[PDB]
Amino acid sequence: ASLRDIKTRINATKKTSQITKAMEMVSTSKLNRAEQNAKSFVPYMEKIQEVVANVALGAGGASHPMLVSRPVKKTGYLVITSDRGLAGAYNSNVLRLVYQTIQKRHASPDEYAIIVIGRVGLSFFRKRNMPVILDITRLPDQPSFADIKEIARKTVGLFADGTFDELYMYYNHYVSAIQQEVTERKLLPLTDLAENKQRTVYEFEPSQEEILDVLLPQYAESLIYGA
Amino acid sequence: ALAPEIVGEEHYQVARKVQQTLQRYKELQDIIAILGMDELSDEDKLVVHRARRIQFFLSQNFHVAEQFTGQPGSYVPVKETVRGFKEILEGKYDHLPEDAFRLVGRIEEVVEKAKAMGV
Amino acid sequence: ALAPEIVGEEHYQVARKVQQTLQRYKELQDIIAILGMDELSDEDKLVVHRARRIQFFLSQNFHVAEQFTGQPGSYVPVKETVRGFKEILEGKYDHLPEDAFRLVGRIEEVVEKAKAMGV
Amino acid sequence: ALAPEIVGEEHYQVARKVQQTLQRYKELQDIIAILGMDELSDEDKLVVHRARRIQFFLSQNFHVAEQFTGQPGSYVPVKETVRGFKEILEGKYDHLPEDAFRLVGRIEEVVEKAKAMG
Amino acid sequence: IHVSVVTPDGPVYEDDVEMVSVKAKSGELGILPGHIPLVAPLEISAARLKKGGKTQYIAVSGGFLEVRPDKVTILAQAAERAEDIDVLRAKAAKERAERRLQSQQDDIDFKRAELALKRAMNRLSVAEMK
Amino acid sequence: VAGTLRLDLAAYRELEAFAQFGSDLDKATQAKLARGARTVEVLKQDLHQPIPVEKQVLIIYALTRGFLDDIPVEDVRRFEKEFYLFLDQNGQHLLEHIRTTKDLPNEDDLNKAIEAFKKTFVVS
Amino acid sequence: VAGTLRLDLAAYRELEAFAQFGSDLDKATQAKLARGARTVEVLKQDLHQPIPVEKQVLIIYALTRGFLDDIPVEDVRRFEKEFYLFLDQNGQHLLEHIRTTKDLPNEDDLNKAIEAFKKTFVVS
Ligand SMILES: Nc1ncnc2c1ncn2[C@@H]1O[C@H](COP(=O)(O)OP(=O)(O)OP(=O)(O)O)[C@@H](O)[C@H]1O
Repeated sequence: ASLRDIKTRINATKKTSQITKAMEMVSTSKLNRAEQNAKSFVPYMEKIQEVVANVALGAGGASHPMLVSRPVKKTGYLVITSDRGLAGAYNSNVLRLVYQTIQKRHASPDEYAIIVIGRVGLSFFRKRNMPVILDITRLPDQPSFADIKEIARKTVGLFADGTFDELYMYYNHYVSAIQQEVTERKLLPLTDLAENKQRTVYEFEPSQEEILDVLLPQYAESLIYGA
Repeated sequence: ALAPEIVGEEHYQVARKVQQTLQRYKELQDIIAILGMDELSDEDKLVVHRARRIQFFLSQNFHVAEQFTGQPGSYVPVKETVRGFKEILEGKYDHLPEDAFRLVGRIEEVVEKAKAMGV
Repeated sequence: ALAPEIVGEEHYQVARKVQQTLQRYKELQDIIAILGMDELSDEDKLVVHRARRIQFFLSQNFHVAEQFTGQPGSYVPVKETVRGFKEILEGKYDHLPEDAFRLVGRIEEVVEKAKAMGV
Repeated sequence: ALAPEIVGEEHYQVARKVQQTLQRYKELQDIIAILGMDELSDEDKLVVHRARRIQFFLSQNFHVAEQFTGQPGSYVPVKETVRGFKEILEGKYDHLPEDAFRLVGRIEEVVEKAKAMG
Repeated sequence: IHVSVVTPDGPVYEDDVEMVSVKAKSGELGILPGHIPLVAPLEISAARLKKGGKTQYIAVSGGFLEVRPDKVTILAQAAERAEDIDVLRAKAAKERAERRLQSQQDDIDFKRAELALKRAMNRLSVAEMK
Repeated sequence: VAGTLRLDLAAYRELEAFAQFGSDLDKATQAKLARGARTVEVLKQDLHQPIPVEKQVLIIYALTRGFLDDIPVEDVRRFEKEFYLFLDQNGQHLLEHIRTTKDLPNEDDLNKAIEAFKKTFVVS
Repeated sequence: VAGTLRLDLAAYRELEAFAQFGSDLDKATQAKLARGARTVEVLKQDLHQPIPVEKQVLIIYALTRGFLDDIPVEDVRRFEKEFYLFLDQNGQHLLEHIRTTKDLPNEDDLNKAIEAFKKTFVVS
């Protein structure tokens, strides 16, 4: 009974298996390329860390909106999701963590704003009609700095203008090929910046205030790119 | 005998809702077997989340089976089981682990077993 | 009788193209059901979108079927059929709604039905 | 017949280890095809290097195949086969070329062909 | 002294040269081969390098310069060597940023349009100066 | 009123089976899905509750002419109950005309009665 | 000639699933896939048009030696027909040699003849 049914079912399952195998191989190759890009990026972040810590540390730190804690009335959240499904809990973990953090910290929509990277996050947030500010979708599978420079700079400018007082960012961290874990990081202000390898003697050729003015947005943009 | 005027309106409605959820869960099985939970819509996630618990709560520990497992077993009334299933359907126990619903009766035993497990 | 020397080279080409597009559509019906429409390539999305139009346009309103359809019925010549199918294959009517191609007759009726639907 | 009650504990251990190494090499085929021979850990490279030697040493030149190749062919005793496979497993001949392990019957013919090659 | 340029997309390298000539808001700026360490931001300009006999000139944008008696670095958002002028695309970029200035709140706003024009003109002109 | 209902319902079943495989849905597909869900809700019926054809035609007309497009899918049963109760008092001449001539009444009266019932109808 | 044809056709059959992406190595997803599509086109045939064995060998030789790698896939079936008539005008010594000795001609002679035809062929 249902012999034709079973045969058709078997054929469909075989074709599905082949398609999924091909997708797995493609994913492996693209993961290797992504690791290569991260390895390329690392030294720039290292040097930026060194310069930022050396300049900020000491009596010359003084005060700056991106450097010192403003009074907190609002909070910005930057969430990074994918554009294509079939990735497992990669989006669910981030979205659930962000939802629970928002529900614990705030009660009114005016207390927070959301910046979403990814097509998945848009639908999740607008299903509940949560606040949304700006978005970018359909990035290349191997993004470059030019693809997100504008959005990172716009977010930094929004922080500078006082649109919101503190900025948080959530993303999945690639600990290993089997496990990926979500993390929360604080971008602005640059609180709890640890010490450098050694205190510097860099003479502030322009005013160190102008040094900070130039340096801080680039630091935030680099952090966004690394995440 | 499963008629509204023979068992009562509340009993009839509870039974129909349970059967509907179980039917939907049975429909989802083929997709679950391949893509897992990760591709289901938000509503179907809740449907599975509740169907698992309802299915487990349908089990019971018999008096006769005491010679097989050593558990004393229990006897539950119709009103008690209807109230328990209505509470489960309303979503009052979505925070409990599914293993707490297994092989017990009277729903208070579900709560006690979850507490013993450490919830 | 489906030979180039009997029906015409253009007729044969249109028939073969329709058959191969429908065959290609038939193969995707299994993987689509559990991998979604998005995971297909851009060209395969196009062939699916055009094959739906072909399949829905292959239907016709019969004079006899007035009882079952509520419509008078239509009669269409081979030249109109082949020209319309060639246009659908070439994509001149990809914008029209999917539901507008069924039980129509000519592509003039297709576009009139789409216009009456508000497109 | 592949049980310690018949062939002996040494034979059984050698056979089991050879099969395990071959299965590991079979598993590594996908990653080898994707990322190439590189992008491999130490154990991956070592197991591939030993498994290729084992797989080639499984080959043998038959007396009948003389009509095809001209080689006389050989009758390899089971004792010699087991000893040679154990020696290859231990890694003694890790430096010999791959093609030296092909179609040469007993173990000493492998080193003889390697010496003839260089 | 050794000069290196680092870009987030990838480092762009150069060997040891005698002197480095750079422009900055500080004004007339020029490093020493054994200079005391300091920091100095850079605008959209070109960094002039001079090895013994042969000299090289590299474009830069969003630069942050650090110096040390051993190493000299340019934390560059974008840096292109002398041979990598890409004059024709930069020529289009000059026009591409030209209308954006004259367009009120264009698709890419003034916060890049202002910077694009000064970037495009340098990429068009300041290179190939060897 | 209902010559095309079976074909439309079969098409809706096929469309629900297909479009379940994707969230990016078109406006026409959304409208068809809503109409199909409402029709399926309408067709439900209890046990030993016969309904005269003069009321079946009215409810199916109200469904197919778009007067049910805004009621939530969970309220259609109560909507139909209230509609029958309201027809038992107002619009009795509509039932008389349908029963006598076996044809639809003037379409203006249908619209007026349906709107009058909808104004007093309240969403739960 | 036919020995290599079996390999390429099998590999294309083996790697059919990857035809959608085209996002991997040139060999893995471009070289084999492009060659396999060419092979399927050549093996096509019409009704009641038997081909002499001498002409079959040459056209398979052209594919297996990489002389069709620049022609678009849609243009392969037309390339075959014109190649046969070209042989009747300039490859008579080539066709005769295969007939008389049942062996492939000198590769240098046939390479120029194949290459010469590609010059007169116009891409569709
Ligand atoms: N003509 C060019 N000259 C130099 N670098 C270029 C050129 N075109 C692209 N690039 C490089 O491409 C990357 C992205 O360019 P960037 O973000 O600086 O903006 P842009 O090229 O001015 O943009 P637009 O596309 O608006 O012209 C940088 O690494 C930059 O060096």
